[PDB]
Amino acid sequence: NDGVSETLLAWRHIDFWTSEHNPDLNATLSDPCTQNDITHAEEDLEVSFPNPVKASFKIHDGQEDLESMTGTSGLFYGFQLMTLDQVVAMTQAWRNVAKNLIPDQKSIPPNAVQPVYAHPAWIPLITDNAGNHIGVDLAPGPNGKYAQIITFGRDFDTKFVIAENWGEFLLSFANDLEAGNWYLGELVFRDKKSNGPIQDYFEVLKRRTWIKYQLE
Amino acid sequence: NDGVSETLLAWRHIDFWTSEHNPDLNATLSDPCTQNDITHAEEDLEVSFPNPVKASFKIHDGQETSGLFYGFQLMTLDQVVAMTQAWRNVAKNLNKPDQKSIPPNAVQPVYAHPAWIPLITDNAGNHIGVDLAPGPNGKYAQIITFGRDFDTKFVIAENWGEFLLSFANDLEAGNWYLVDGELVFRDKKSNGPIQDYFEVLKRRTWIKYQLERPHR
Repeated sequence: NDGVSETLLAWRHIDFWTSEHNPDLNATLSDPCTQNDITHAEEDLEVSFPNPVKASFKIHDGQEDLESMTGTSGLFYGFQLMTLDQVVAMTQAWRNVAKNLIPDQKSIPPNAVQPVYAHPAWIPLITDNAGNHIGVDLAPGPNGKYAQIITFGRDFDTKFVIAENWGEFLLSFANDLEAGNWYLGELVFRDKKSNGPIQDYFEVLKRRTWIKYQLE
Repeated sequence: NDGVSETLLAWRHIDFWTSEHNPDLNATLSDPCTQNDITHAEEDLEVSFPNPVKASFKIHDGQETSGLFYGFQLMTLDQVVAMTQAWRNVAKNLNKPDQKSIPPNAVQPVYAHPAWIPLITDNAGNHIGVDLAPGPNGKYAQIITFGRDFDTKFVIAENWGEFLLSFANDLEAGNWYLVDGELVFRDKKSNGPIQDYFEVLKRRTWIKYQLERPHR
């Protein structure tokens, strides 16, 4: 019960959705990582990927738009799914930061995520290419869960748990797409049923995390 | 490089030492765990034991007890499972005195964490154990002190193997007194008095942190 099912189901919906509504974006989804790619990454980082994360990699090794010039277009409402290469390189980058070590580091829910700027076991899987990430937390706080999905990086003094595992994360993104929570071209988020304004996907995830903690 | 060698060598020294100098103590060292036992414990706790810890358990499933580690008892697998569950409930009660770490940021600054697996007890609420959720300047499966009188937590070894070996070296160095008797620690070379082994471990951690400080 790791979220492997959810990862596979999610990718089926996202593969279909992009092909129907945004072929240019579909085309950026890379071919599978092989087991060797993954094993080499696990040996470099001395880390064991959670099963739903490996499952996701064996469907797409991130996103890539070589012939573009305007920048790669992020799948998650502008934020880019990182290649395994980028994952390895960025994790190492963050480890350096962690060795080298302003404001108060906090967590929502409280005590779910370590109250620190950088941790070696925070594996970035998505980037805004501006220092911020979604990824997987392999060293939770005392009221967190192993391999929970968190926001972290340069503008996340407060870290948010946005999903129990990578599978649930992928699935909730796919549900946003199927509900029509988007506009376009480049993909952005809007709440369709409320006729809401365009919103940054991080702000959406943060509001949802805050709501869900409060009533629970 | 996990510390398995060290745990096997350590148990050889401790098995032979107790049979020579305290047979009553030797007699308390239980038979090996079986792999199923460990597998069931892992399933119960949803945790993967480090290799040197599993190796230790496949030599002695704890103690039947006057405590092996200068009065502190090696826990049976069942005691490990039950005590981890106990600390886990405490951690749930606390999501409804300043916690610190030496070295700083090596151990999460909290009273209780689900991923702190106790392996030794003073039978008074304190433990040595393995930390499967280190702070940012900690190491996975580092060995820590924690418990009711450990507002400050100490990293006392890199892995369970190195911990067992440093205990075996204390024995071989003659750093012991018997009060048949009960085993307590004294520094032989200094002709010092009897000391609580935890005060010794803490002191050693503090010394080693200070001497390594200069290097960057």
